[PDB]
Amino acid sequence: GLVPRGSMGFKVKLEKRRNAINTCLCIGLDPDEKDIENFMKNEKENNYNNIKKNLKEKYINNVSIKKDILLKAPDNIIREEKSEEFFYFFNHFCFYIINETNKYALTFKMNFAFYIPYGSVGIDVLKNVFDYLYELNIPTILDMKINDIGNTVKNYRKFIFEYLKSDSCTVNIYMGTNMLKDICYDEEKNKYYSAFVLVKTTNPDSAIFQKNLSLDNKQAYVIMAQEALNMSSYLNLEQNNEFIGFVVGANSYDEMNYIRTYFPNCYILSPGIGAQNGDLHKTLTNGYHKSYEKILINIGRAITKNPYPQKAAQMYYDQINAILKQNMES
Amino acid sequence: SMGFKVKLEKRRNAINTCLCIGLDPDEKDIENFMKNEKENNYNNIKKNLKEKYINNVSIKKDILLKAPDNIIREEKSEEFFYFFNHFCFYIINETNKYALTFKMNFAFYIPYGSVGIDVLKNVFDYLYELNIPTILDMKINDIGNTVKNYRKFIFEYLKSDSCTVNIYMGTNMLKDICYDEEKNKYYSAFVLVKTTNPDSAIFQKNLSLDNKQAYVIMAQEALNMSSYLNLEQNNEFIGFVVGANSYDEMNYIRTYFPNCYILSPGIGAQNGDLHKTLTNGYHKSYEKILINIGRAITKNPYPQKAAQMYYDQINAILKQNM
Ligand SMILES: *c1cc(=O)[nH]c(=O)n1[C@@H]1O[C@H](COP(=O)(O)O)[C@@H](O)[C@H]1F
Ligand SMILES: *c1cc(=O)[nH]c(=O)n1[C@@H]1O[C@H](COP(=O)(O)O)[C@@H](O)[C@H]1F
Repeated sequence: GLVPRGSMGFKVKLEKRRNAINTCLCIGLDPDEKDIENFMKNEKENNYNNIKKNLKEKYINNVSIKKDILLKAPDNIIREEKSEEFFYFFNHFCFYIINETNKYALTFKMNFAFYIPYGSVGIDVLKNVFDYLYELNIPTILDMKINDIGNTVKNYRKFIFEYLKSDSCTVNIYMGTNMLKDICYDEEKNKYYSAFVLVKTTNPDSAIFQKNLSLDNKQAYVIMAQEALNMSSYLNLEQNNEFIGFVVGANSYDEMNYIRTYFPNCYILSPGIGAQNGDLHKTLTNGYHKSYEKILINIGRAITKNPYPQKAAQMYYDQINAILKQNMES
Repeated sequence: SMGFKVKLEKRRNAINTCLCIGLDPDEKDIENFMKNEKENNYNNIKKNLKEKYINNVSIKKDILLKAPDNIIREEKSEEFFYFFNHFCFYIINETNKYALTFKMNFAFYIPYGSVGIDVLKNVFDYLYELNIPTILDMKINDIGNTVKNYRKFIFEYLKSDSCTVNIYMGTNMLKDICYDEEKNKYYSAFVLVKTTNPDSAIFQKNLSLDNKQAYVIMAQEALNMSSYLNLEQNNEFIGFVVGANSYDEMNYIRTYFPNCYILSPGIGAQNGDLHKTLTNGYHKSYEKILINIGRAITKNPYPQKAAQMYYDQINAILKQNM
């Protein structure tokens, strides 16, 4: 009755992990230039304490790109591999956050935008991060808010689900839901994949289209949620242990309440806690489901920019779990 | 330092078209080029190697400069890189004299990992050297802090002139895409208004605000944000993606926003009507109606001739409209 790592649908992988660690913390890994630069500076000041810990972890030997470089001594990188120094410290920063925080994470979400601005080098890092998370068996989300015509988006499907072997991604369906047939499904291989579509976002002006536009007294975010679930049903996702879920911001309390009320069993991904100042108690309460994996609370910068990310993660894990307990003991 | 508005106008004066050539090479296109080049003694690669501009690409130039016979024996790990990059150079070399702009869709450059991003960088370098105005089509959207990374990638790293953006999340994101307050830099973008996919009506037309369809609302907000940012005073603009199969919308947008910049994909592979699109979207400054053609050029076995006939037809249609 046992399924091996990598050989099950995302719904099953999330449920198993949720049973294991009893939380809905989603850790965001969005390293910026200052993060990387700082990591390098700190490691140089402390004889690379964290990099040396990274290098003892067994699965570093199972990443795809430039292991030859990643496994070098840090002082050899600095002295002998100058053109690889950035790749090295960027990738080791990522492994460091993962190693420090993974025991608290239901899922990691990596936002593509942070991995592209230096050109190809960050995509090598991103591939290694995904290979590493696959080896640890931690559920993954690639946050890329993708959108195009079907013929174009199948390239993103290949990158996200074949190359990175991601469990899921985020999608903006404003163009249409028909794009989902080329993202959540591969007709050639007959494989199904999971996604979170944008419903209500955290940016301060998100109401401008998501709540102002309507059809017959239903606001755009409700229509968009319904259309996404209609497409999920058509594609048979949940019967293949995948899903289409919703991104609903952690500062959008009324919309979280409406979505959980009107779509009782939907999967919700909620960014906005920490750096963006959303209210965790209100968000988790309004979006609560007794299957906690259906209300992922994403926290990025408030963990990754803390000097002690393991402790920051534990603190959020504990805060979330205390609110989960309040709801279980309602 | 020209500004995209100025780049477009000056190039329009030199080549007298509004053809925008799409460069979206897929795996089959690359494999076909490789196969064909092998069978025809690398005729096009050899032509590529004679062009001056190749000497100015940033990434792995020495690889790109090697003879194909040598690449396949002594740099085999670089074989895909080499043929992918050379396909792009071949298309650009064969068609550039007919292009007001080139538009590269990011999705085609990512699915193999980092390797395609090096190709994409070299492509922007090559176009920059040819001083051809550029668009990165990536339909970006996120919160402000996140999209700054796309501003850097697109406008600092690639040095693109412009990009496409999806503002459904909100318009304020444009402040962190089309503007860099630190450096006092301004950049141009086209925002999604009416798209070519067959179910595009579902949100763009069927949603409304006080009896105006969503696409009109979105277009107006994009121009509102352009005004706020003072783009046009800095020789830049926010414009509209309007499908070349969306005649009513193109008609309405050109009527209601008389001086707007439109990018129109959908001719060729997606069936759109060239005469109707150019007519409904027409402006005397015809750089304001970019007609994008991707696959109908790149998947044509005779791409110079395909580009030539779109150039010629656009020019006949432009004269009809005056
Ligand atoms: C995406 C959608 C949205 O509505 N908000 C939002 O922030 N995003 C992305 O989510 C995370 C937030 O991380 P943080 O904890 O550091 O604020 C980023 O990846 C952002 F791009
Ligand atoms: C983007 C928006 C849109 O409405 N339609 C559309 O096709 N796109 C992108 O535009 C071009 C079309 O190229 P084609 O000439 O090969 O059809 C592609 O880059 C597509 F992604």
